[PDB]
Amino acid sequence: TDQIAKNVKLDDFIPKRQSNFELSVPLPTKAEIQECTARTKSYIQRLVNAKLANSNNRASSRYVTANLLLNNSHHIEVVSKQMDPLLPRFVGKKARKVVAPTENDEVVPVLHMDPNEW
Amino acid sequence: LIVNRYEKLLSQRPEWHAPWKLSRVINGHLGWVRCVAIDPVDNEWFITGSNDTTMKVWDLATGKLKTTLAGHVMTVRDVAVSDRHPYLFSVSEDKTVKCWDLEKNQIIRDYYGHLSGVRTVSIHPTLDLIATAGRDSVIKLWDMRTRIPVITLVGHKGPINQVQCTPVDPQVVSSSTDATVRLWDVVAGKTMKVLTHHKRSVRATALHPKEFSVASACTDDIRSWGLAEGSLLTNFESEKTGIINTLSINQDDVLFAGGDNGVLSFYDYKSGHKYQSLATREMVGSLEGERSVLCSTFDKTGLRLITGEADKSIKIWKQDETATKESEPGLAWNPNLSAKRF
Amino acid sequence: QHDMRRARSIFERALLVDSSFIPLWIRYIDAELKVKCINHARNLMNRAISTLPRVDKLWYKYLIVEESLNNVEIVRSLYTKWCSLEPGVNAWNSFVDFEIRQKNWNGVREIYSKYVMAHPQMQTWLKWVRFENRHGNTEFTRSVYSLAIDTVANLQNLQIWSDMEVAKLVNSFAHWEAAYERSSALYQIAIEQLLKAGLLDFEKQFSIEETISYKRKMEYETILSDTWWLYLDLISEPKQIMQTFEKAIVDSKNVQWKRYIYLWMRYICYVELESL
Amino acid sequence: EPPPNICEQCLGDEANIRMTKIPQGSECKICTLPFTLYHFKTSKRSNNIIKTLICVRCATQRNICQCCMLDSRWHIPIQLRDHLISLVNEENVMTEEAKNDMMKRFLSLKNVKLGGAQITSDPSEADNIVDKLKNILLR
Amino acid sequence: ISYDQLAKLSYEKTLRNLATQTKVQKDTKTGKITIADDDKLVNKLAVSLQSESKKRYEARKRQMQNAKESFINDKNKQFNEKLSRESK
Amino acid sequence: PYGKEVEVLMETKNTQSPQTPLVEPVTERTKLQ
Amino acid sequence: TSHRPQLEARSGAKAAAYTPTGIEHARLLPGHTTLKYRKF
Ligand SMILES: [Zn+2]
Ligand SMILES: [Zn+2]
Repeated sequence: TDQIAKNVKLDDFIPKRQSNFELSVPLPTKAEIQECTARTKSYIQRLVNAKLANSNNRASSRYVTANLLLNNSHHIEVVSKQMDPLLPRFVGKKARKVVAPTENDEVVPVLHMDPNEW
Repeated sequence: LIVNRYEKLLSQRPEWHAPWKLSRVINGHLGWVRCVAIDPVDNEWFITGSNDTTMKVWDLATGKLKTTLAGHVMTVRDVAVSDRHPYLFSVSEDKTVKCWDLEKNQIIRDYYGHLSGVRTVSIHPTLDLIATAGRDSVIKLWDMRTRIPVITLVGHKGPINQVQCTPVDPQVVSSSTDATVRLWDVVAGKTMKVLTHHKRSVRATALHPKEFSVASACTDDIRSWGLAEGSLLTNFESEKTGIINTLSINQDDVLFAGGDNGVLSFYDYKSGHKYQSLATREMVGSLEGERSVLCSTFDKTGLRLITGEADKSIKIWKQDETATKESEPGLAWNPNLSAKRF
Repeated sequence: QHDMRRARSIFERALLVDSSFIPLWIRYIDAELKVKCINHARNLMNRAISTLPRVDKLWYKYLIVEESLNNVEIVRSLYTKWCSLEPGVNAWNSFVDFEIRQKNWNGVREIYSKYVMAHPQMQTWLKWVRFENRHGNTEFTRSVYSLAIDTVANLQNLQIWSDMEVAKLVNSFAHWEAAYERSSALYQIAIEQLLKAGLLDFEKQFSIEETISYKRKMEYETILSDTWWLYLDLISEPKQIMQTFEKAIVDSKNVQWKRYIYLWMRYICYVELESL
Repeated sequence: EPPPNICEQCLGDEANIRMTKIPQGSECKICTLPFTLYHFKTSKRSNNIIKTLICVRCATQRNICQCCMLDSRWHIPIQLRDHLISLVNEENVMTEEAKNDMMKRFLSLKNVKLGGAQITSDPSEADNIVDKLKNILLR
Repeated sequence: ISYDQLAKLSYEKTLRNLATQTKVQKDTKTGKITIADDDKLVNKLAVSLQSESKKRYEARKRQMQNAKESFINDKNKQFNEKLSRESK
Repeated sequence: PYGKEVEVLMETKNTQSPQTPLVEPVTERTKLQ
Repeated sequence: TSHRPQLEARSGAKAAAYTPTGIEHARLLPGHTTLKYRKF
């Protein structure tokens, strides 16, 4: 019958450096900084190249810096065509207002541990 | 078990720090200083953005003006000088994030895309992007080349007060008025760890410069967070201190905490001990409400401390190199049992 | 309009906007309880607990729903979770009242042991003393008193409670053992000033003149910190009394002068009572 | 950038099939959001061109493919597989299809598998409901 | 007083209301907890919450009924009652 | 006003011409062009 | 009462949910395309 309040513990309430003032929370290593910043630089480079190559500026093509297995059998070559240069390059793109759902995958604890003059 | 925790606190003792007293008052601005930034290499100067829209570049060793950077039209809220670039990113509430090329002292880049007023910058120190967030409850990351909002960061409810960036994930340690210190995944765009231990608006998060931790400050509770997992390290003492505007963390583990009540409170960052509580004197003609310490920073070395207050003044605080552990021991180490803050 | 998935969607979007607003929670819980749907309400209040643990009314309303559903083992689980989260004193008091109206006396000692371990003040110890005193097992009550005095004698260095609460505990122990030798003994050991005053009062409750006189003497010195007091001190004495009188005199512009004169006179009187 | 759901019947009885991706091709025929559209030909000399008509999130919300609009596991219509799940579990599992535009966009962006999509998603509960179908056709 | 104490006192009041009135299974795969809840207890809670809501409803209507300084419409006399309560 | 340990600095005038940079544009190759 | 103060801001979640239209603005034209670096 301990299935109630599965996400709340004292290990969130209790400060960890309380028992030990020496408790080392070390800086990340130089190798970890290099790995994480190379990964995020490649990701930001992906998003900059996507948000520049989807522009109508021809001069956005200069500051920018395919085989697909389906279910079991279909080894598929994916060939993006040459679009017509006069047509809308993204005819599916349209101005629209969208309400995105703010889903709750896991219930987040909100932990507040703790008259006449106002 | 609580009695064991209190006894293990009372077993340990805090570290002594040198007492801070004021050394220099700079009275230049025609408005309130809202954020102070200092160059992370040279220590030749520090720039204080103020409500009279004019950032002023003051001098550490002499206290002189050298230049005035007045490209905004609204109140300059945050100023963040780059570490590996000769830039100066100046969030105001013009809805504009302006880049100041410090080899030219000119505006070069204007980051448009914010939906309301902006409150804070956070230059990611080992990449070429800046983290700007404000009243519109969403952090926009900005590639500094293409001026594009690269990664929106969705999930804070109210206006976002102070954003800090780390070189390793959590690469955006942000905090808002919904009392949440969210740790962000810049790749996934999702909050890895939502820290909901504060009660009111967290106006202040400061990076520890020599360990991977962030101190965050609500009213009368300042809490230190280990960013490796998102764990509480120390709940500071901070009883009846007031509304904390800004924090700043020394290299030598001295934590400033400026209150709206004019009070200062220097904290031993390891132990959570409050040792010194100043009273910032107002100017000779101020109102009593203008004692508040709006913003602060340390020196790169940490031996200085700069505060911009709301009495149109800039005060510099330095340690007593003549006091010892037996001369001025600070306040007493006695954790309080009526509070659960210990 | 009796469509419940719509009203549930509306309350859930309202919780998505501001989840901290408690009347929204209480009305959505009572909404799913008016339609006699308690499994939905138990999912709901488990969400309301895991969201806001430090809010009392969500806990107490879930405890009400499990009271009138008469699922007692659930309420055991609910309070043993809620008391693990170092809650307020009202939470533990409600859990003690729960395991009183569930007449299960062997559990309440463990409940008060963990409530000692959560909130150490002597009023909590005297809640546990009052529980065991109303429910009649004198070996267990003096076990509780002895454990309380052992925790006081082990937490002297902690400054966890005042000496006033130490006086509360030891005076309760003494006035309980009058119902006698133990209490006097505790006070004696306790002496090891305010606590001492308690011993005097207690002896008074149950040789007596000297302690009463001595006890009476203590407030006097306090008060001063006047002539009457000095006189009393003198009476109590002798050299010490004289000294006190002198001090008083010293303590005592025209008004000041008068006071000084009075003090001098007092000193003279003392000397006489006792030339150089 | 998720790869599409196209089942074995739309692509056909070939091993090497060349499809054409257009990023942000058209609005999907469920939620009217744009998506990367994949059009191809079943043979090399097919006269019919076959294109994906729903986006990937609308495909995985119904556990259906993007071209023939039938189930990914079973290759049957959505309404009838929901009817079969209602025959099995004695619970009217229906696919709640939207009709307002904002409701279409809202109902596609959320992370859930609506309708009878969760049963046919993993093969374990798929074969569980399959031998329950065999138990029904024994009765 | 305060919201904590007021929640405590309302809990004590509802236990007094019960004093004037007066298993657990799980599946393997789904893991959802089926609790047997007696129908008399279910609709007794339902009738109790509806009775508390209607009791509060009628007492709030009783406070709505009372009208006895200077006002133009109904919201205005409420605001003037608020200012008269501020005047101590 | 604050003591006689503390510098009090009333300053309204810029003590450096605004055309000069703050961070120096460093160049190792001495261009004599 | 048709004019009102601000309760909360238009959140950037609502701007992150909208799909963009490509409107090449007069100021997002490429300019200052070199990031200057400091000494170390
Ligand atoms: Zn769709
Ligand atoms: Zn198909």
